[PDB]
Amino acid sequence: GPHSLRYFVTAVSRPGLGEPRFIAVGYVDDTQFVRFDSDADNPRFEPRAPWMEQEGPEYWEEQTQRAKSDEQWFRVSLRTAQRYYNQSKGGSHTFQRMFGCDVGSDWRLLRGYHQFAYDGRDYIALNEDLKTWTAADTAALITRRKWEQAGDAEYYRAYLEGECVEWLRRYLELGNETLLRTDSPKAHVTYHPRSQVDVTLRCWALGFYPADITLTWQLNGEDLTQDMELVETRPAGDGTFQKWAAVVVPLGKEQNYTCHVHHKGLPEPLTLRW
Amino acid sequence: IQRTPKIQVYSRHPAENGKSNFLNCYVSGFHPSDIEVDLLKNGERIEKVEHSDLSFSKDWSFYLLYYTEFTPTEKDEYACRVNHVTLSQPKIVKWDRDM
Amino acid sequence: YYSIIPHSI
Repeated sequence: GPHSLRYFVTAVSRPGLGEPRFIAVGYVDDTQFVRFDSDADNPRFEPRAPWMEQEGPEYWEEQTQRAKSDEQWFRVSLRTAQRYYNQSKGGSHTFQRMFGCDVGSDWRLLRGYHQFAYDGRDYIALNEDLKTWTAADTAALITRRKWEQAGDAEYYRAYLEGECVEWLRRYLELGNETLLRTDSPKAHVTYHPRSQVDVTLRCWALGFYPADITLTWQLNGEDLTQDMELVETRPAGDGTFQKWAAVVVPLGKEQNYTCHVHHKGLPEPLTLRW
Repeated sequence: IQRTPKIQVYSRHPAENGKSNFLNCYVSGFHPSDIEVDLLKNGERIEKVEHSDLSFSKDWSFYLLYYTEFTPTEKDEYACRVNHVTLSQPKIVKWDRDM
Repeated sequence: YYSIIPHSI
């Protein structure tokens, strides 16, 4: 099966309150496994999955140094963006980075990522070719020229093709017990009364891993979604996920509606009725 | 520039009275990152609440899970209270054992 | 494995 290593890094300026917030979290697939948090008691790169607790001090020390390096350059980047956009020094702004790698069953690289956002909007992204950049506006075009001239894509490509993939394999061995699992959804339809003409049918999917899932309602074979309510997939807190989808259906014709569930752990999809 | 949080309040396991469990408040899809989240028992702020490390989605919007260990009863009422720059006042979402 | 950015935007 395919797998992903991803880091999500957030810096937030807080003028008049002190130095920016800086937090980095790392995920293997849908499982978080590390963090660095500037606002912690003793900010340090540290495990957030039990199968990471056996890595030695050299791992945490080197990773801590790398996070602290980024903390410094995110501070600089926040100031530079403020200058690029000619913004007040008084307001709070956000700078985000996501990077990492997707690998296929053969565990070679399917896609490498290095992309950035300013105040929650695309700023600059390394393209799938790991050679060129997509700039989101003319400020980011300035960055693009600087990073092209500096040869940044080659630097990142070397990480993405080598280190990123090789450490992803190590993580997948360290967590072989829990990371390679597939928990199929336990699904059911629940009835609740609504109107006097209509009724709510809620299709539940529970306890599944990975998070990717498809829930759809259909009425006698075709499809329903333009008023079907569909909540975001949510963590249970125990490493599994939950989701539901509901339709309003007039009374007596509940039998007419089916919920369909698609998930990796389901050889064939589920068709469910109340 | 601004995204309002989606709020969901729910238990980790299906809820049985007298049995230990975890009460969750999942807040997602919001921007900027500052946000106030409390879990309430009968309207009162719960102290022993933990939360996940700030992370974000493909569209750069943030998500957080707040959670607390609880033993539900028939009479005890739980909710999540959220405030964010996008909300004119705190939003209180009640825990409903079924929705 | 975390990897750094080399400079500013």
